[PDB]
Amino acid sequence: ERVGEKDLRAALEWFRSKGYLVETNKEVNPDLEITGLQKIFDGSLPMLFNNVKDMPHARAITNLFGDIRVVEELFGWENSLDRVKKVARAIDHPLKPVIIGQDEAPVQEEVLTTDLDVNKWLTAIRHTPLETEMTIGSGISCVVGPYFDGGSHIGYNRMNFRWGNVGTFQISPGSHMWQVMTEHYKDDEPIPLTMCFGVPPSCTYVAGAGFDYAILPKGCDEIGIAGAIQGSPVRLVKCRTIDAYTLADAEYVLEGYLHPRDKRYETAESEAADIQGRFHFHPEWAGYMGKAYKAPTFHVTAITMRRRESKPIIFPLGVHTADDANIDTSVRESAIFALCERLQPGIVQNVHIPYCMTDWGGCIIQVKKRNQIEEGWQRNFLAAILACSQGMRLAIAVSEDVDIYSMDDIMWCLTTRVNPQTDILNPLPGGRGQTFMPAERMTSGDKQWTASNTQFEGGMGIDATVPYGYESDFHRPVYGVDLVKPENFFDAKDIDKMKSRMAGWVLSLARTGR
Amino acid sequence: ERVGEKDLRAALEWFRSKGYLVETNKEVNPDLEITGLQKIFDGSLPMLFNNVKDMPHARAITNLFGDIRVVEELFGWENSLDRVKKVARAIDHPLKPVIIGQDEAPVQEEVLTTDLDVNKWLTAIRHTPLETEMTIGSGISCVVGPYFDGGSHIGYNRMNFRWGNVGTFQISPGSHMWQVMTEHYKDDEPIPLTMCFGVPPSCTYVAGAGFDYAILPKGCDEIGIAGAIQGSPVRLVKCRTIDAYTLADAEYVLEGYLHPRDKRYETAESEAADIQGRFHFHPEWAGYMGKAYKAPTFHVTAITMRRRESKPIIFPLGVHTADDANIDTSVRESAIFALCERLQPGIVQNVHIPYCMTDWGGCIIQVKKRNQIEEGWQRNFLAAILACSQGMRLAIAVSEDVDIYSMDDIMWCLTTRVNPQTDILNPLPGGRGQTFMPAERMTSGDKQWTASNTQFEGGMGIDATVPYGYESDFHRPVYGVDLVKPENFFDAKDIDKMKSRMAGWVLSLARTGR
Ligand SMILES: CC(C)(COP(=O)(O)OP(=O)(O)OC[C@H]1O[C@@H](n2cnc3c(N)ncnc32)[C@H](O)[C@@H]1OP(=O)(O)O)[C@@H](O)C(=O)NCCC(=O)NCCSC(=O)c1ccccc1
Ligand SMILES: CC(C)(COP(=O)(O)OP(=O)(O)OC[C@H]1O[C@@H](n2cnc3c(N)ncnc32)[C@H](O)[C@@H]1OP(=O)(O)O)[C@@H](O)C(=O)NCCC(=O)NCCSC(=O)c1ccccc1
Ligand SMILES: [Ca+2]
Ligand SMILES: [Ca+2]
Ligand SMILES: [Fe+3]
Ligand SMILES: [Fe+3]
Ligand SMILES: [Fe+3]
Ligand SMILES: [Fe+3]
Ligand SMILES: [K+]
Ligand SMILES: [K+]
Repeated sequence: ERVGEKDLRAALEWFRSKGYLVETNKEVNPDLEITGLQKIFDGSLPMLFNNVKDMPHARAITNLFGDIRVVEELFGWENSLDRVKKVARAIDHPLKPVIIGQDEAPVQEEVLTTDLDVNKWLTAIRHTPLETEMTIGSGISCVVGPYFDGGSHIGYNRMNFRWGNVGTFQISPGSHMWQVMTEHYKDDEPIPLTMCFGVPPSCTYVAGAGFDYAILPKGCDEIGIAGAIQGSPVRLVKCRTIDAYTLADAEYVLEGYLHPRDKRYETAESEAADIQGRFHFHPEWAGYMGKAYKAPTFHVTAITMRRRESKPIIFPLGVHTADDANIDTSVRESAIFALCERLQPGIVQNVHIPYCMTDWGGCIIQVKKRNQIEEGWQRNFLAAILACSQGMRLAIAVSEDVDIYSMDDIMWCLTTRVNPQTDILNPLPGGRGQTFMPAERMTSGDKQWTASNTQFEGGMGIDATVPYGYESDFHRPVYGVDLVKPENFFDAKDIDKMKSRMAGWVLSLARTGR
Repeated sequence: ERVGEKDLRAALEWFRSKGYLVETNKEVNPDLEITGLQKIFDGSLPMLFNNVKDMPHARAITNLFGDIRVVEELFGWENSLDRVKKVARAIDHPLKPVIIGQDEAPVQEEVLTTDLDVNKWLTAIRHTPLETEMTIGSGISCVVGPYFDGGSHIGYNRMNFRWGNVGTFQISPGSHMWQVMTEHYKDDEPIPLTMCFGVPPSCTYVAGAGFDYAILPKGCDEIGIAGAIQGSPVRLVKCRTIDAYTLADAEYVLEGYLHPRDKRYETAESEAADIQGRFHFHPEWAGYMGKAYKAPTFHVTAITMRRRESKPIIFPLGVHTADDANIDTSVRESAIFALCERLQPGIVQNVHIPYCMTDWGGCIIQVKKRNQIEEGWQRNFLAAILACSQGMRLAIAVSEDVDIYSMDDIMWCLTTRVNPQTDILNPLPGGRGQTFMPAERMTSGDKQWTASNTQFEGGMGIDATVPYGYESDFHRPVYGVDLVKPENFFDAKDIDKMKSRMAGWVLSLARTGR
């Protein structure tokens, strides 16, 4: 039980071989140093901390998915478009996970069944100095089998263990865990599930997915999609205590039960005066400071991990980082692409969810109309995307002469290609939204800022595409950037001196010439 | 007549002293090489071409205003906010221009009164290979005195001299030249004006202004604003033939008359079949390929210039460059700031028109609400900006915790802070727009794409501001980027290796920590 063929340690070895690994040996605080160093180097190389404060048996990795280029190099993709198409193909073709014995799983070298103090072994962090609680935000849930209709689910859930071996368990309403909890709410037996830590990067990648249930409904095989992404099946193992399955190649696994009707407060102040949605609880995906709520409790029965002499790795990450944004929006991009290809194939060329929009709030699709009969399909695509995403606030459709990765080019399409009377779609006013957007706090009024009181404004679908047959009038003004060579006119020093000053939309426009 | 104290040559000497000047000696074509080399190095250092093809007496400068940092260093401003405030102050305090004699003006060393072939002396360029005509797009008009109500006007006008000494003269409807032409349309005497070339950079800066006539109405002193910007009065000189005044420190001056009722076609193909708004005429400010129209004719009576042995400099520039964008939108930014400060002072903090939006299509203002009584002033500001700009299509108001120079941060505010039911303003449907936007071609139908047939959709004012009293719920999630020092944990090599991979919104977020 010491090999994990494709896991976090092999990924660290590949990162060290490629030269992408930044590793230090100095003792780092989980309090306001890991997330601070992650935000200082946001969207960059992975950082490995060998020594963690008050965690003598644990290492810590961060910014693992921060640069999307090294992630695409890890999984063998050339660019983001190839990544989107390959992960859509992997969604439609899962690899069924294999079950190995309880003696070759590396996560079951040490099995703690007593003295269950989760905060002693797992590294809880604080993100900002405005917080009061150190929370565990590193684990993915793992529901395999009868509670997920014979499929499998992996996904992140934040936990605050402020009762020793009992901690809160934050569930987004509408998610797979919400659907499992809603089905088994009125039950006597609690839901058995495991929280896995230091998982293979494919499992992190698929655990980022969410609110894409027209493509990945309840009963799908998310671990199958992770196995299809890494190109080999993800190994499972039966738990020691509960009746479930874990990722065998993880670094830590918490086994236990979820009690849905046992709801407790996440912080001490919101418990002190009984108010959800007011007190600060570590910044959220929307790009604002989060709020503390009531949440069901996760009753840990066993802590299994690797050997503490091997120093198992945990992956703590801040929420408003490019790390967290890549983790969610990559597989959500390919799911949106899959839905638009299902509705009408051959029209959508590329789907991109930038860091700027949010995890769950926005997307940009790029359509190409081949004839007059395909005119109008972008409005079907925008309405279907906004309806099938639960609280996406802004979907933008652009034409094929646009750089989809530049927000300056998107703003140019918003300025020049949008009729404000006809091209703004508000499809579903009064539907379901995401309560973590404070624009829905503005609709709750003086009631409690919970999901029961918010009112969705309906989303915003912006059709910034060129009408068919008007491609000559909306033609983009390509210059002669390949008809002239600057090496004739200037030397190397003038050329790189002028090239060092360019940044952004000029860098996008100088490649394309438009 | 050989000194111009603040002019283009002194600016070139200062650029060479600062090391910002890139100069070559190889013979460059005005056909598809100058604009190509400008787009290859878009938004960068100035380029000086000593040898121009078929122009043995002329030098050519380009990308002079391409980097806004070297422009702010030239005029003595620290950042863009200081530039906006100082140019607003200079707008409210002009320096009256001085008139010097006809023998100390350096632009009147050589006075050609016969053999007036404008294309022989002035460099006409072609931008894209899709064009057929080589046009002159380097000169600014100069109307001083009785035709501009005792004030002065400077502004660019494109000209195509396809009749020897008679060329077209493109006037935007609504502009100062349009107001002068509209007042003197039914007159027998033509309007006398001069086209000045190679002007001081302050005159280029103020000549970029347009459609800001609540702040700079007809009868204002635009040359006074140029003198206030450079800090010394701009010298004028009486013309040799016509009854007007020119910029004395220019490099070339065309003297002549504008005939408003003598309208001719700009290209040969649109003249060949009598259609405005269809055939390609060198890309425009909207970011599309332009169209050819009918335009009044400029009848050149005299060409005055510097000594041809001194090789006078002309400034040809492509239209969809950061050069052209800085030239217009800088003074238009300060004019929008001045209007918002006039309506209610102390609320607008910063105004920015990025390259991405357009010259005349968009702006971003940044407001700060000090109390509850100032809530709602951003909607007055958006409506006033959209009404007083003639065809601005998209105005966005953001709060003060936003980086106004990052379009990713603006897109984040569009995703998270806009109610699509209440925060989208469409103030003036059916007003006046700009015909060069093809979104107004979509409203002309099968009539002619002219300004007489377009129908404005009304503009789009987006209130992406935080409501007052909800700053705690919309609080931005500042991390500890100054509580931890990366020099402790890593060496220099790991630090700059990680810093070299960051670009864009991560660069904006890693300074601020949010
Ligand atoms: C939505 C709840 C849970 C509603 O609680 P409250 O309003 O306080 O109301 P109650 O709790 O009292 O229950 C009401 C009554 O209805 C019943 N009933 C309830 N549920 C069920 C059910 N499932 N099934 C069946 N029935 C159910 C039940 O009978 C109950 O009555 P009892 O209990 O029997 O007396 C609220 O706590 C909340 O706002 N949570 C936060 C929402 C959120 O957005 N989390 C996002 C995290 S993602 C983010 O971290 C992230 C994302 C990406 C990257 C990074 C980060
Ligand atoms: C707007 C016009 C000029 C209208 O012409 P048409 O539709 O063909 O119609 P007509 O010409 O036949 O005249 C109609 C009748 O009305 C009368 N009348 C007319 N005018 C006046 C008057 N002023 N005053 C009084 N009356 C006037 C007159 O009586 C006339 O009848 P007649 O003539 O007596 O029989 C059109 O040619 C056009 O679309 N131009 C392009 C517009 C444009 O946007 N240019 C933008 C350039 S900026 C860009 O380059 C840039 C910006 C930043 C950076 C970089 C680059
Ligand atoms: Ca993404
Ligand atoms: Ca600008
Ligand atoms: Fe799931
Ligand atoms: Fe459109
Ligand atoms: Fe003017
Ligand atoms: Fe708002
Ligand atoms: K998931
Ligand atoms: K002007």
